Amino acid sequence: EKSHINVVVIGHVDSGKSTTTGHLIYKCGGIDKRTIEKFEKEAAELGKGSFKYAWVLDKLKAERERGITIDIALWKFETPKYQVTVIDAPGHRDFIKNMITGTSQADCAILIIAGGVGEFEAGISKDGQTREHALLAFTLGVRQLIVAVNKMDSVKWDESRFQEIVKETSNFIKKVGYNPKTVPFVPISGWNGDNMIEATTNAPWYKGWEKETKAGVVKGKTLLEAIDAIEQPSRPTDKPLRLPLQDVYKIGGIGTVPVGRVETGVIKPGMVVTFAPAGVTTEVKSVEMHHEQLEQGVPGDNVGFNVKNVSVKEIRRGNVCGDAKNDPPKGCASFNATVIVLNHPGQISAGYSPVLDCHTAHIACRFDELLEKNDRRSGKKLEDHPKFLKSGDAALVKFVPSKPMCVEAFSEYPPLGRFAVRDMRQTVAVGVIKSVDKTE
Amino acid sequence: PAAKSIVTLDVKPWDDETNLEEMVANVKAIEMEGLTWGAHQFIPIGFGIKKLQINCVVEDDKVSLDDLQQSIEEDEDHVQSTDIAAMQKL
Ligand SMILES: Nc1nc2c(ncn2[C@@H]2O[C@H](COP(=O)(O)O)[C@@H](O)[C@H]2O)c(=O)[nH]1
Repeated sequence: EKSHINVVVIGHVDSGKSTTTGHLIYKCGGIDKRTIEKFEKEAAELGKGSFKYAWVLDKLKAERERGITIDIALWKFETPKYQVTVIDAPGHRDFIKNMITGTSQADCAILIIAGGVGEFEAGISKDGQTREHALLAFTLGVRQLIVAVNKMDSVKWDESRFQEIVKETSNFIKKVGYNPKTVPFVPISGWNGDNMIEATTNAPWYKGWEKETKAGVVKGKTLLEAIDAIEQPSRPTDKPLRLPLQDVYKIGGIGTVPVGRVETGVIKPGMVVTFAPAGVTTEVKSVEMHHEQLEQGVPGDNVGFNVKNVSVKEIRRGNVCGDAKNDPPKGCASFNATVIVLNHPGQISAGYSPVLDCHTAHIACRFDELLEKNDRRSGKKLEDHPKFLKSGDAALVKFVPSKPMCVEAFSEYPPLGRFAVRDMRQTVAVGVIKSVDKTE
Repeated sequence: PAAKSIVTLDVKPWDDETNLEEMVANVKAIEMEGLTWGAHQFIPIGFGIKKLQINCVVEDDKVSLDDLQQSIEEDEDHVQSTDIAAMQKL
């Protein structure tokens, strides 16, 4: 079956990323199609029948705002090679945590850039939400990026304007950390469809986009080809089992049934698992997802499984289920992680103890020691034991959890190695766990 | 016009016997400026348990999702927890 990849689309409010993302989903997927159908029919009123996809998208938006559409916010579309789960990045401030600890981390980020002179500049501001999103993606290891310069119609498909925008955008993303040479730059019109799915006829000078990859140079013309050219990432199927619990139910005649997302490895009936940080061990009686009973739950599946001799009381949300015979999960005395401080009205000193969200855990952890301040992009140590951290700083920090906690090094188990630091009604920092002092 | 995001919240019961109709009515009764409740369905998650999956559209600057999640979770008699199934910009 088409392989599965996740994509997050980011950009300034005036970039036109919603119309852009909407167009892809509209023509390459099947979301709220009954609503789309209604408006395609209604559009006959505009003239004698012809209609712009962007018009239909506009009407769908208003319909969604009324709260009467039927499909959920989980959006997908297809490319020749993939089934893409896409997220048109909300501007909502609470989305930052969701981006960090939510399920479905991105395999590629698509940065939509407005081509108009005023709108372009407003978009690359040093304090803009767009840069923060880009920084968060890079920090979380989203190394694949695609840039689409939208609204090319408003600048009359001028080659020089496109080139200057590529230039300035490359500087913008380079400062974040991406190597522009690996990024395809696609001039598009989300409203008119140019280079979206079919190549444009408004720019004779356009030879197509290109990107250097490890195997060679890849080229294409459209945004869809760019997406289809995203490189296949390797999935955790092969790593030990890790399943953070979201809920634990007590069902009559069946027993204890924890529910959670399989982040790494596979869960199957017959395995003997352990729940950290508690340390409880038991056999997996059966596994279920939606309506079907499973022979196995693979990475990505949100499954419910039944275990015996475990009061629901002895395991809870935040605990991590793993294989007892293949690097079983454990609590920790502390963990050291690289923390990137986001823009926020404050400064961090050793002793700081805000709530940390890691997988399904919500625990206050002390910034026990500020070990080093590092050059963010290279990781080079700039100083030992800084006395405080301010927005923009990248640093190695020793954390001591206030409650029993199970975390992993980002290198070994990514979904349990990244976290969000909450404070001031916002995520003030993002962490990547580098070492864990486990518990025995 | 104000920035909005469409969110799909998963609201989990305590067991397979929890009154899901009361649970969703309690969620929809929640009134906040900039909050629009949308479609919902009761989705099986296994072993006879069904979660509530409900859409809502929020104005970013007026509706705190953290607060919204916390408010729903106040209905302890029906709700064990809530999670964001997905969210998109509008
Ligand atoms: N001129 C022009 N405007 C566009 C294009 N795509 C989107 N826009 C405009 O950009 C703005 C919005 O982006 P959205 O609100 O869809 O994220 C809207 O005002 C939309 O009509 C395009 O290709 N050309």
